[PDB]
Amino acid sequence: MKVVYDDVRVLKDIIQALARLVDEAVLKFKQDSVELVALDRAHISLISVNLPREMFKEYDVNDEFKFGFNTQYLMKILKVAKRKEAIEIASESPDSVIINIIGSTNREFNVRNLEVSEQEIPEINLQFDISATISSDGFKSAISEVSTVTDNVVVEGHEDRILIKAEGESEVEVEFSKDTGGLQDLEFSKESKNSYSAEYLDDVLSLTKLSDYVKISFGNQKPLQLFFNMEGGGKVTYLLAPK
Amino acid sequence: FKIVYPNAKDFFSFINSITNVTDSIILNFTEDGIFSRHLTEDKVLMAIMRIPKDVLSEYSIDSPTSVKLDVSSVKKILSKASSKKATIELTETDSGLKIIIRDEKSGAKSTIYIKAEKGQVEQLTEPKVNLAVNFTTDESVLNVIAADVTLVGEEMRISTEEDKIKIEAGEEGKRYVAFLMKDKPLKELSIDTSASSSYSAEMFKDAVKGLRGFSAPTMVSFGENLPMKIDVEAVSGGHMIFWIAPRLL
Amino acid sequence: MKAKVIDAVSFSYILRTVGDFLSEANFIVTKEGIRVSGIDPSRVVFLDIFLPSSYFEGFEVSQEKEIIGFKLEDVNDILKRVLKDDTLILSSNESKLTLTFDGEFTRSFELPLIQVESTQPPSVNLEFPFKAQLLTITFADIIDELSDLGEVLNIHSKENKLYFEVIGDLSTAKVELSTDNGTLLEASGADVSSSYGMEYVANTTKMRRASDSMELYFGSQIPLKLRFKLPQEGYGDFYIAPRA
Repeated sequence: MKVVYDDVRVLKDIIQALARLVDEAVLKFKQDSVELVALDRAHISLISVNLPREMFKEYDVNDEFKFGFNTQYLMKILKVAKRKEAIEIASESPDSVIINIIGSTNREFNVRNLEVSEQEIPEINLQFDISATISSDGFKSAISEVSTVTDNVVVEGHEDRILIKAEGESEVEVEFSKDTGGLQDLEFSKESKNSYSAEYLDDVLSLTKLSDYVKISFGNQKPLQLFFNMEGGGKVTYLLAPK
Repeated sequence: FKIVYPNAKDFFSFINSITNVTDSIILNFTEDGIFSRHLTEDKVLMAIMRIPKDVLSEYSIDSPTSVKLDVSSVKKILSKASSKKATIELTETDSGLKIIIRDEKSGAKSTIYIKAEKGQVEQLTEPKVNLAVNFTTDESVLNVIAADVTLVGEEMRISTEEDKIKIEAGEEGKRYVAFLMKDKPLKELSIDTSASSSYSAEMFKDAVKGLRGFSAPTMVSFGENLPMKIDVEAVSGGHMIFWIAPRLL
Repeated sequence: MKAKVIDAVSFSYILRTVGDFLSEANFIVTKEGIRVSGIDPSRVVFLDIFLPSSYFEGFEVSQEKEIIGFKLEDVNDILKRVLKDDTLILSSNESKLTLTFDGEFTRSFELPLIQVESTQPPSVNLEFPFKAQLLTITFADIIDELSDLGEVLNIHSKENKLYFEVIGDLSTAKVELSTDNGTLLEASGADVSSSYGMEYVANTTKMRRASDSMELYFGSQIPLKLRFKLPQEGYGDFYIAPRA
């Protein structure tokens, strides 16, 4: 099998977060999309990656290949391309994976593929009491702001406004509204006021560079779901359990 | 009361300067506008900010008042607010203060809350002193000087020569000499009487460090064993003014 | 002496690359230019920088041979004070090395000389069975990219191609540099293989901003010479010893 991804930075953004969630993850190279579903070391979060063949320059994948890797290591070898260089991920034998970062210089990494414990992922919620689409820049600022005063990011949602706030000693409150043009698309079935681990969100912040907009969806006693709908068809999902 | 200031980043810059080593800031609202004042532990560097009423988009007051507020946390959250063309608002509250930043691009209306101490208005004590030397330069120039004065020594001696300003630090082995004149790099110089004064380099560093955020020209002014006045007009209007006490012996 | 660098920033980087190996050195200021030579504490790296007369715009000597002792921290501390545009007019007596920045405005830094051990410069040449001329940036790029993968830079040549390898426990990092790659301007030599302490080669990257072209000299169980072609017949040499 051989794939060539033209934009390594997308993959870099993904793995950067991934490495902060878990020690080892698996990149399922299926025939029509690349998958990576990974529970964190503590099972309080899930990262779901889906990169359809539509995004790759080359996509020679006939049978499902299970590319298992040290999340920390892959992230170190991805950081060799600071510019818009292309990553190439190929393998013949199922025990060795060859990674090329093609550019002015061609970096070739030959990694002894890792047979990694594929983890039974619990049943993830489809329906969220507020499914709200706000800017990824806005979301980033909102987390980064609130995180500097608490490790409890209270996320609040209504029929027009989305509140990402801190409720410690110092009270912050970031507001994405219908009229302000910050909250673009809004799907509403019930008001919800839940709080999520700020340090876990901090892990995933690098994901907010995958799409202009993030479909943040959550609910009372329901997990927070960050949906990064990229162009080409790339779906990155972060599922975070409450504190 | 109600305060709306056109550019949050500029207003944050104001807060940053006066709360340098401290986190307690006393904001005063007068008939003239907003002003806040902060001296150091050793009373050598005084940080003042004036924001005249006409510069503000909105300015309301029930009665001239002062608010003592712990900005330690507000500092952090105000920075990660990417204040491009964002507008900051400050309102009176039951609890104390209320700070709302309205972001233009993102639509984010981030609102802050802090315990304020609603005390009596402070007096704006502008030191009555004729500083013979009033030069106006870029803040970057000041920062370059500050950063490389603090590299060589503990004290900075600004003196005057023939239409030149001589900043010199370093006491024995490690000396540093700078020459600032009109058009290299001074935007305007004014030497009335030949004057020379010594200042705390650390305190100059700190004063000039606060000038970051205001791209507008900076007036520096001093005289023979007299304080140094470093004032910047804010990008969107307003005043960031530092006073550095001199060293006599 | 009295010497003026027009590119204060590039010079700023030569002396910062030296500071990575040497704590203290001597500007050996002669008629034909300023030579800085020294060996690192681990005795693995020999560096030899030569900045000729022509490298400095306006180069004057006060005596036949001036030896200017200086702590590389202290001199780089003041060199960190360079601004994008200014020029370094570094002059000296026998008391103080006075470095003057001049661009936006005039800034002189007085730095007292020190008695520094006289390391004898490489008046000996070594013969390397492989040489590769390679753009300073393209080297600086991989080495930076490789320096985070392992302590041991395993460099070998095969048929005028130059292979950089970072052979680790988990995996291996291989980089093919060729003349037909567009990465090597020229390369000829025997098929040799030797490894070098990455840390040391890593440090040598800073030269990126001081030199434009480069030469790479190595061989089986002999030092890795890194020749950083500085402007006006200049050179920044960095001999780094191999691994037993």
